[PDB]
Amino acid sequence: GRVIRAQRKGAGSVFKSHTHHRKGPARFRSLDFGERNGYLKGVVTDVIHDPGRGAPLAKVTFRHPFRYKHQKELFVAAEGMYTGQFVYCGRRATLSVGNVLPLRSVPEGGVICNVEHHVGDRGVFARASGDYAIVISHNPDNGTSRIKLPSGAKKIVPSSCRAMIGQVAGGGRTEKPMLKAGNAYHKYRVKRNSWPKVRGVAMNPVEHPHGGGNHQHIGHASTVRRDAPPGQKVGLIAARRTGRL
Amino acid sequence: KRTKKAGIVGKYGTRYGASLRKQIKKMEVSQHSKYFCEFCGKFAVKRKAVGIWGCKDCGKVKAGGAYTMNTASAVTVRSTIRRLREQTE
Amino acid sequence: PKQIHEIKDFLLTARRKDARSVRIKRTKDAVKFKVRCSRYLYTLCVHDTDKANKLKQSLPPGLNVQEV
Amino acid sequence: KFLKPGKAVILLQGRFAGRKAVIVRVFEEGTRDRPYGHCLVAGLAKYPKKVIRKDSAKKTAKKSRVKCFLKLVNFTHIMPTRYTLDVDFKDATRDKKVASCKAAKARLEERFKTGKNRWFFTKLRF
Amino acid sequence: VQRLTYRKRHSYATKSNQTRVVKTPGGKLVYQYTKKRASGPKCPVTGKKIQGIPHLRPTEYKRSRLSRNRRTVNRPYGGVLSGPAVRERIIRAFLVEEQKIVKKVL
RNA sequence: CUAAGGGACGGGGUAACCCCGGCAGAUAGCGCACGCGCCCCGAAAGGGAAUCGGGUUAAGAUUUCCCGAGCCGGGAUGUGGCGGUUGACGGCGACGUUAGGAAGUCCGGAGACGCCGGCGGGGGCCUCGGGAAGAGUUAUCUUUUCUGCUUAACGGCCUGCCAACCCUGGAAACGGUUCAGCCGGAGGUAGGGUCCAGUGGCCGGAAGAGCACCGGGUGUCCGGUGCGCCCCCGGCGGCCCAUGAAAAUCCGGAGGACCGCCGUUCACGCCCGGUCGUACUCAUAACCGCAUCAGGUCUC
RNA sequence: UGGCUCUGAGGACCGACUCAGAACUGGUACGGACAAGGGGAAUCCGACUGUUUAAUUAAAACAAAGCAUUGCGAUGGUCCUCGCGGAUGCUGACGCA
RNA sequence: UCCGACUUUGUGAAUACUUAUUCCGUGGGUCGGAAGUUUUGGCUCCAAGGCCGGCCGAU
Ligand SMILES: [K+]
Ligand SMILES: [K+]
Ligand SMILES: [K+]
Ligand SMILES: [K+]
Ligand SMILES: [K+]
Ligand SMILES: [K+]
Ligand SMILES: [K+]
Ligand SMILES: [K+]
Ligand SMILES: [K+]
Ligand SMILES: [K+]
Ligand SMILES: [K+]
Ligand SMILES: [Mg+2]
Ligand SMILES: [Mg+2]
Ligand SMILES: [Mg+2]
Ligand SMILES: [Mg+2]
Ligand SMILES: [Mg+2]
Ligand SMILES: [Mg+2]
Ligand SMILES: [Mg+2]
Ligand SMILES: [Mg+2]
Ligand SMILES: [Mg+2]
Ligand SMILES: [Mg+2]
Ligand SMILES: [Mg+2]
Ligand SMILES: [Mg+2]
Ligand SMILES: [Mg+2]
Ligand SMILES: [Mg+2]
Ligand SMILES: [Mg+2]
Ligand SMILES: [Mg+2]
Ligand SMILES: [Mg+2]
Ligand SMILES: [Mg+2]
Ligand SMILES: [Mg+2]
Ligand SMILES: [Mg+2]
Ligand SMILES: [Mg+2]
Repeated sequence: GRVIRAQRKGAGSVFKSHTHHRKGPARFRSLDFGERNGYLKGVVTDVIHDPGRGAPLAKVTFRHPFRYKHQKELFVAAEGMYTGQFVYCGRRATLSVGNVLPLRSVPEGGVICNVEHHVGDRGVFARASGDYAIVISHNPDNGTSRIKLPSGAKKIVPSSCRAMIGQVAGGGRTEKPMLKAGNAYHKYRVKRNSWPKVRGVAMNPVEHPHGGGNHQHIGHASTVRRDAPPGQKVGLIAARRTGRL
Repeated sequence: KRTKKAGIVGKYGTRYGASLRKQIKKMEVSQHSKYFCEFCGKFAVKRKAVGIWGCKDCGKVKAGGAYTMNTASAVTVRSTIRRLREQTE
Repeated sequence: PKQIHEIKDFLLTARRKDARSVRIKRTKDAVKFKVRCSRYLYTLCVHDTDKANKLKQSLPPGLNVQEV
Repeated sequence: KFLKPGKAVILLQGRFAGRKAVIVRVFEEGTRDRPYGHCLVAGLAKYPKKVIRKDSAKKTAKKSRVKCFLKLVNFTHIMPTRYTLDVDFKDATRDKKVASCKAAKARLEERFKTGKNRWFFTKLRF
Repeated sequence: VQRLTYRKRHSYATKSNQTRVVKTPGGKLVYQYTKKRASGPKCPVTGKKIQGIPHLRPTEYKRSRLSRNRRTVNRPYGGVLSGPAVRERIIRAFLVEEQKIVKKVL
């Protein structure tokens, strides 16, 4: 046969992400002494749109801790943030929406977003629009914290990891029906070369395991081993169950 | 007048199915509505992009919902964060 | 090109060292005095017949004078 | 009642925006030329510079100099402060105006050397 | 009706190739190439136009090419901030500074 | 100059050819000893120092030659002016005036941006009339039909659209207002002003040119109109789970270390401006399709 | 539905088109050339717009919105690479596969 | 590709350690031990001052 479409994406030739009009990585400011021990005030100057990202980003300006310079940051905006608003980052920052705090400073039940996995990660969890993590419990002995991720999984994180207070802005985006192939075309035009998908049963056997036949049918179970080689691993991969419950 | 039930959704003609048009109607209305600006006190907040809500006159720009200025959970989150902040003291 | 309004300022410009020539152009209305300097050509419009003559006689003797 | 001669103000608009001035005369009702309330002020066009011990004697004499401007200002272009500077001023032509400016410069330079009114001579940062 | 041609070897109607029609003393029509429309100075805190300065291409503001009065405004933050922005900063600078003293006393 | 992207020092891999650029490696240097310190290539449609009119050849110049008139960049140097309350005046103010300190450091703007729909403005063209010049028709009619009646960059003064801004004042019996909107105690209507742009007006250029007539001479003038056409601009509205380049370059600003016969972004004055392309075709015959091929080939 | 002779209405500070009405009149001809839908009643398939076998198949085929399922919390899933390393990823479950 | 053995691979207690190895962050900018700034969409640098180039201010 020939190389299937699932395999060709790893070469990254025509399958690289479309990033020409993106505003830069969204993440916390690098962890430093002022954040580790006190608070630092920045001001929100813009709430802007990032192509390919559902959530709006917030442009924030700080004063550099030891250089006579401005420090401009850009992270995911929590819902309710606005221009001309003072945000505070650090150990002594108040529990308010838009502030960046260590998890040790957030009590049980707090709603947080852009949560670090390692201390100084600048935010790894709950970054998509409308998503958030929940603080479940605190362990002072190990100095770890238990959070609940948007997928439902529990996760143990160091209590020094930073998160922003609130949920990500732009929620409710996927409740609206797209209604048109053209609306889907514009969505993926600024993301990746992935949108119009051809069914494997609509192919020839040279191109896909599902291809061929005098009727469009898979002809073997669509559930496939976790250890199948690339080119063979198509369909439902390592499925514990199928069907609609 | 001009329509008995379609409203804003009449731009779609006969296409996409009646249930889908009725589904999109509430978000089409809400995303094109004018919202109250708490900062200046006027109904001048308009959606600039998904999640972005800017007041026309005072110029404030606010991060909000995709198709409505304030989502329901946003109010609930603010109350939970406020109660946690007070009880923290 | 630039215009000169008062007669005296034309007199000093025609006395400039970099001034090369003066052209006198006669129209049905007035008489134009144009002095070619290094960067600009300066034009002065004299609406009076005798003031044109007095200007003609009072020009610097070192400057070339041409009739157009 | 707080816009009286001797009271310190800040100019908000114009060529001297952000400069500190002292009121000299108040036309609360306004003249016929100026219907609005307005006052004559004497302000600092150039603040005396930072004077430190390490400096030499000639240099610190140069840093203590001030320039003064006289201006009629609408009340709405003035930010009234709580401070007070009294130097007994009690005040048309381009020659009378500049001469009166030089007199106020001598009085204000002398007040600055006294050490008082440190806020008045220390600029504003915006 | 005296149709026209381009006068240089640019053959595409780009924004940098915009022309105008003029009548010459020779009694004919020729193309003259114009300059692209440019924004003037803008205020960063209000977004409004900066008064007193013309709207030119950036290199037409060069000192050898433009007079100084045209380039500047006589006020602090002259061509950078508008009058309303400067008034707000002066008032904010003074009022917050007074609050710092009151915080110290109390 | 940078775009998508390409190459590439060290390092890593590799038998070698060669394959890897973020993996950080004393980064190879910049200002005034002292201070600072986060490679190149890639667009004759993107960004961008500065030119116009008239003439000229067998063949050029749709801006290269000639005539005239400007401009830009760079470099030296005066003469005059301007400032010293050392670093100018005026205006309530918006802001104005050709000048009118300054180092490391720091901050902003322009460059610089989508699609669609009305409306308004400017330029050119078309179109109606009058006057004068020449030509056509003319058995009859036709104060008629046709042609032309021009004004460049650049400089000065005026004007000042649609928005934006300023001062006074204080609004319900609400008012103002668009084709549509919309706007007002966070200050409307009103009154009076500031700025903005023009491909607007007048003057200079410049009638001496060009054109049309008569044999050197005459003329190159006065109006009207518009859901008209093309280009550009302005200002609103709509749309997006789509929000529609970057850098060079230029301008402005914050601060005020440092400095007096020395400063001067002013006017006028002086010198200089490299290399390569430039003819012609651009198509039912100059390109590709074995051709002088009914095909194909991007534009004004 | 032509031609002709009129009439009325709609304005600005003298003008432009439009729209209505009437009389008369021609070998009933008049959107006089040009330009310019044939219509109706049903069955099958595909929702629709889009796409495709350059040079015999334009379709009922492909795509599509909607619906559903699977894997995955980064020490990860999926994929590329001889190797070193790399794409998704300027990404983080309203996401990627 | 999963899985086991050996190698990388060391040390000490009746499972702990850290320096090998691996990963993450930073313009390697306040680590270990002890002693003693919430403000309104504004500015913030190159130290004033004190005491003898030097020390404190800046444990
Ligand atoms: K193969
Ligand atoms: K595709
Ligand atoms: K499909
Ligand atoms: K099959
Ligand atoms: K100006
Ligand atoms: K180019
Ligand atoms: K562009
Ligand atoms: K030009
Ligand atoms: K040529
Ligand atoms: K041919
Ligand atoms: K990966
Ligand atoms: Mg097939
Ligand atoms: Mg197969
Ligand atoms: Mg370069
Ligand atoms: Mg690149
Ligand atoms: Mg190598
Ligand atoms: Mg290049
Ligand atoms: Mg170009
Ligand atoms: Mg030729
Ligand atoms: Mg539309
Ligand atoms: Mg008015
Ligand atoms: Mg002229
Ligand atoms: Mg002539
Ligand atoms: Mg055209
Ligand atoms: Mg300054
Ligand atoms: Mg049937
Ligand atoms: Mg179909
Ligand atoms: Mg179709
Ligand atoms: Mg095709
Ligand atoms: Mg075929
Ligand atoms: Mg066919
Ligand atoms: Mg269905």
